Amino acid sequence: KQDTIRYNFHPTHIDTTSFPFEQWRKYFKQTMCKENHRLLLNGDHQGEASFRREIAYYLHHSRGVNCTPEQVVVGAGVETLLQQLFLLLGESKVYGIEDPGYQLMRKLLSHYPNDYVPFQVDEEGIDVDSIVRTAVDVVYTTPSRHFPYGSVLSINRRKQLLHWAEAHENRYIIEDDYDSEFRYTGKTIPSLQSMDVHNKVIYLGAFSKSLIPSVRISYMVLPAPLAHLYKNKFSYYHSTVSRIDQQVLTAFMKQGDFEKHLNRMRKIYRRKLEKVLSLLKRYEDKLLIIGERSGLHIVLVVKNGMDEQTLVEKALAAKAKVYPLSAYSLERAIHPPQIVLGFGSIPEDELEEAIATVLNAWGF
Amino acid sequence: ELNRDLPTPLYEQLYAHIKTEITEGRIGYGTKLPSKRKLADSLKLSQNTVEAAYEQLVAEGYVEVIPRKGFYVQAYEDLEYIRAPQAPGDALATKQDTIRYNFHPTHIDTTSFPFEQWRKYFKQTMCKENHRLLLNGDHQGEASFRREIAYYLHHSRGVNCTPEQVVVGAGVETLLQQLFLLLGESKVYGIEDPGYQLMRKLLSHYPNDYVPFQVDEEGIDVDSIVRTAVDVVYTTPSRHFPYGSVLSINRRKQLLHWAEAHENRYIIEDDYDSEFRYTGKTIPSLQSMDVHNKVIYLGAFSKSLIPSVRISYMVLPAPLAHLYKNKFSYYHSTVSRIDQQVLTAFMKQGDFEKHLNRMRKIYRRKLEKVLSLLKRYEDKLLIIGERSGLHIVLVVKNGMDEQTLVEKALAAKAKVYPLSAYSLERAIHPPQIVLGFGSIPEDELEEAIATVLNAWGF
DNA sequence: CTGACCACATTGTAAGTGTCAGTTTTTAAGAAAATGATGAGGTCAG
DNA sequence: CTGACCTCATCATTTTCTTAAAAACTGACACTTACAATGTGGTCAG
Repeated sequence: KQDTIRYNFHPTHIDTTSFPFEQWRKYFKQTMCKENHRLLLNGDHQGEASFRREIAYYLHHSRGVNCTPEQVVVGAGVETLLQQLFLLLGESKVYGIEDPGYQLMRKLLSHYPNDYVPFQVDEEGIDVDSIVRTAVDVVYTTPSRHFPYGSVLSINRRKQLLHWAEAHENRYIIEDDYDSEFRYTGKTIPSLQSMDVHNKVIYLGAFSKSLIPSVRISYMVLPAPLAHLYKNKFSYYHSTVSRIDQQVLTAFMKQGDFEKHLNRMRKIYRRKLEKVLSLLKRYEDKLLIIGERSGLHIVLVVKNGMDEQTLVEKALAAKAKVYPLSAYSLERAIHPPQIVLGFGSIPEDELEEAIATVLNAWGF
Repeated sequence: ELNRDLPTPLYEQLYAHIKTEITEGRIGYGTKLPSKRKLADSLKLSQNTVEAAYEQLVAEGYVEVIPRKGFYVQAYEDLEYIRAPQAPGDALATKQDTIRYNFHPTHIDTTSFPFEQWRKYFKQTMCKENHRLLLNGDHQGEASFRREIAYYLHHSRGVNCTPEQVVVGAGVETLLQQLFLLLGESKVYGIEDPGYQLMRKLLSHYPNDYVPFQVDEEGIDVDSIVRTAVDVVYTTPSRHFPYGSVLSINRRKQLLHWAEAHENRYIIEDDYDSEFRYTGKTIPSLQSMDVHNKVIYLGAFSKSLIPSVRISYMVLPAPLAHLYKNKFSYYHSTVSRIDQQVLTAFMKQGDFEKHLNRMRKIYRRKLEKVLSLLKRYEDKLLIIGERSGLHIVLVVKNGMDEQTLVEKALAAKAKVYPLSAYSLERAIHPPQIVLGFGSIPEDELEEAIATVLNAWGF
């Protein structure tokens, strides 16, 4: 991504002034001491055993995942967590991507021999019959929340996809959490793995939109057949999460000091959501709003007569960074140029003027 | 039906009792779900309790709303199948648990690292006005970090490279796969054998091919590579694992000309261990001689500074770096921005040089002490390449094969490292055993050597 | 009897301990604000 | 014409939240000492 002049909007951003520096510093200055000389040398390759038992307990008590600790595996970034899966499965597969989606599996297949099968996505979710008619083997879905429109899978389509997977032994399912645990009224839904008693789906979650983008931890769980294969085939690599950054989070989330950050962050964001919605409700004549209320971003559609190209350059001409939707979807978009905006990285006390200047830039 | 006074509120109970009626089939599809006002009186609860018992189910999709009519069920009979697949695994791992006396050649001394300077440097970085450092910036490392590395190597190792080329990454393996994908799958790679078990095993996945070679006291079979059709080669110039062999300079002109002969050839130079020669500084870096952009530099901060910070660097020549930037504009780095902005100051104020000096002197002292205790028994034990390195190679001339010797180390709770693992060909009739000491401090060398030597009956 | 060889003594820093003065963690208390549950209402079609 | 979906408050309770005091910390200094390089001074070999 890019640096900003004045203000920018980005879904992957976050508002960071609210993060407790000091409750991190205390754990750090506890963790690496003179008595602790063994941590300097290289540890295990899947993360330290405590950092996995604790993730097991956390996910069981927050998302319904019933995973015995030794399955889960750590990784760094997100994409570097994926490759090891690609070469693990093989190169005789074709992966199912939502055509509007998070443009990741597109760029991680441009460098491997496989190719991808696009799909259309409706206001309820992804298709479930288009996969059935085609012979795709792996699909990359967002059961908890659909980037960037916000649709949520019902029970019917989820049960159809799971029964589809159970049809034969040659296909696998990717779950991508994105921005869950931020669902306000409830906790969204018992996560998709919970419904499975067939050990046929993998879990993929992150620590980089809820805690910190730049500390670079992620984690997946593997079912009984795939975890053993991965371990037995990949013992000779080395873990990529620093062993000093495992014990800090083991304390930071072992004594109950992560939930007290999540609960605070929910509010931190809800008020901003309501303030921006209140500011926009005056402007309902033209700048329509699409999307169920959750997460960190909204998609505004502009029914003015201006085009996406001159719109974006006019926005950036007066030191305002706008983010057009042309890139996120493979096909050409509709006549009203959809625009995705995120509010996370903007300062709270400047929404009221930043949004106003943005709306001023194009037309009053 | 009593769910008051529970720590569990009434929302996720009534919303949980509708689940039974819809999923278990007591309420059919399309049936009229009673509206709230009839229900609110029915259960004695107010509307705002049962309201959110339902307003959740619209998102989960168990029911659907009609704007002026009651909520209606839209949830088919679920296809519940009960079959529990389970698969066992071999789960290979070659490392033993917490037991005394580890002699692994990778370990670096742990107790002597300046914890306190580390913490002091850390405290000044992650602070209140230092936000903008929890989100991601540039993907190719801190700009200050690149400039600092470029100035460090240019005056400490003879490297001539500008920062714009330099690359930072995570370890070595993840620093190598971005190179395999960068070059292609039509190449064949030249390795050393016996040697380091990384590039041989790491290519058990990719289509590419590898050519085993052999190592003399001069170095690698440069003429053999000349009389072959390999394209990009892996060598360890300034020191050679694990014999301490050093590449002769004339062979270095030969290898430079070998690479220069054909345009598509490139040379991997991996000087993992540097500035750790006990005497006379160390040989200058190979790429200082090359003038026409045919060599890439690979090195890391992971035996010098700390084993577990997982950081490395890598230099690219201008045509290859340009192409790497064009084709990799979307990846993001794997080194925490905080670690980068900490180490930039940590080496901006010169403390790393002091650490180098202290550990260098510590390790020399350990090696002369070990040699002076090692030297008295020489009827059966001999050493190669003593002058430099963090490890020794110990040949055992007892009249019996090496497997029992290796296992007897773990019989008495000692960790030993036979060279058979690093060696493809088995031409070792007198066993070669390599020993490391770097993790064990000075005061324990005596007892460790005594017990391990007694283990073999000495 | 001189250039060579062999020969210790001066020297300029890293390594150890005490003071102090400054920001600096740890702990108990009073106070604020949000949550779930009750209750009184709100508008609007067919 | 019932019936339907829906906007305000004040509650009991608790899990966040700003405050003031006393104890642990760590910085620039005082030096003082060890460590190990270099210049030096003794005789040696035709």
